[PDB]
Amino acid sequence: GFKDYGHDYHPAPKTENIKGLGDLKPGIPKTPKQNGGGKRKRWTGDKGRKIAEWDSQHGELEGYRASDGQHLGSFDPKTGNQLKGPDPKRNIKKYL
Amino acid sequence: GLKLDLTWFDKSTEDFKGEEYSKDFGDDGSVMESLGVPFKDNVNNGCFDVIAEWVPLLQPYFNHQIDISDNEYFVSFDYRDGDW
Ligand SMILES: [Ca+2]
Ligand SMILES: [Ca+2]
Ligand SMILES: [Ca+2]
Ligand SMILES: [Cl-]
Repeated sequence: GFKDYGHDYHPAPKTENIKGLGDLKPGIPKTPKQNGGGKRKRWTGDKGRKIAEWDSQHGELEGYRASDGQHLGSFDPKTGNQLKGPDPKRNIKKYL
Repeated sequence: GLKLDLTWFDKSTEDFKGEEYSKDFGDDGSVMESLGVPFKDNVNNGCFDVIAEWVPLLQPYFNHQIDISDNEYFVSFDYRDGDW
């Protein structure tokens, strides 16, 4: 019963409160989930050269390079700190 | 409690045009119920394409006049505890 579902995953920051990553703007969400119909909340920054997406299991922003989709690692929306480094296996090229 | 996070983008360019949250619905999940979106794995987890048959079911909760002819609209179902 509901509101247990609420606590299932980490709620996403509001666009205004994403600190220390530059000015941000929502971008059309394209990255699909497997167990859902949800596409991942997406923001862009640095004039659209950087992409952040919400990882609601981990509670962290995953960052990427728009030109080729490269993973930049993960970031903490409250402070903008890098929490994990770039993982060269990972990218979003197929969902740009 | 529960807020619908509505977001929309220009059809031609894909540029961001606007974001608006609904008022809080507390623990009443029946708005989701009426869109046929199961609670499971969908609360706090992804945006959903706002299709034509969803417009009349959402328009009440928003100031923005939703024009699916002009823009791509997405809703996501966000949950935090209390007034947020
Ligand atoms: Ca996405
Ligand atoms: Ca992760
Ligand atoms: Ca028109
Ligand atoms: Cl409001």
